[PDB]
Amino acid sequence: EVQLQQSGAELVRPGASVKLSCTASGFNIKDDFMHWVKQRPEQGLEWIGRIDPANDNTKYAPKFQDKATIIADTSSNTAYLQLSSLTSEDTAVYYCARRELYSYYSPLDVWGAGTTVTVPS
Amino acid sequence: VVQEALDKAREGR
Amino acid sequence: DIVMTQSPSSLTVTAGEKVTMSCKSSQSLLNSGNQKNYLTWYQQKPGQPPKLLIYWASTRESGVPDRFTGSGSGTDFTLTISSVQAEDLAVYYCQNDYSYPLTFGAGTKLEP
Repeated sequence: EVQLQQSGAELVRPGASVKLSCTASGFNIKDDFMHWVKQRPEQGLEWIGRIDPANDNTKYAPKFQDKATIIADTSSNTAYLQLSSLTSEDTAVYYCARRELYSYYSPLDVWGAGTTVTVPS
Repeated sequence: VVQEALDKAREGR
Repeated sequence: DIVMTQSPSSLTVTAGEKVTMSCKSSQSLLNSGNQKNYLTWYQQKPGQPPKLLIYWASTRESGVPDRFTGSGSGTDFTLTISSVQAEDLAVYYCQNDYSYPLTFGAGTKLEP
């Protein structure tokens, strides 16, 4: 059994930062790229970036480079997404997903339930 | 390319 | 950046109906090194995260019903549902998993 556990809803003031957690259960994240995806209310999916917990190698979508920081803690088997200088535009549901590395190729097969971040106008 | 990133990761490159 | 264009934007469906949805990429998603198309299809229901359906354009993820068939290559992809079931009401998204940044289409919403 494999799953990704995401932190609770966050109500945050503009200008502040927030760190979301994604705890894996059933597998060790050192064997998976950990991804973050954003989805605004009534909108589509936006890839934010990913990290390779084994060596901390990261890759971000250009538009999120200045907004998000993805980190991992293999000891607690948890991946994180930190959003800086929050604005109302950051209001959305943030999903984490994994890509296992034992298969020559595997898609983003396991996703967390998502964490909603709300930043008032 | 994504596949190349996966390959390099597993190859230690 | 690869733009993914899905059509139709929405579709009113009935039980047992056969439906097809299209997903076109602005650049080929075919990896010449292994001849596989890096196109993934997801199903997302209200209040739930995307659920993997098919990857590499036509490979069904274990557990996914046979009524879901993915096809196409290069820049033209299709998701077909042989016979719509009530549990299929949701938004279907295709995703460029070929090169960075990973991108998604705007989806096709199956509505009652």
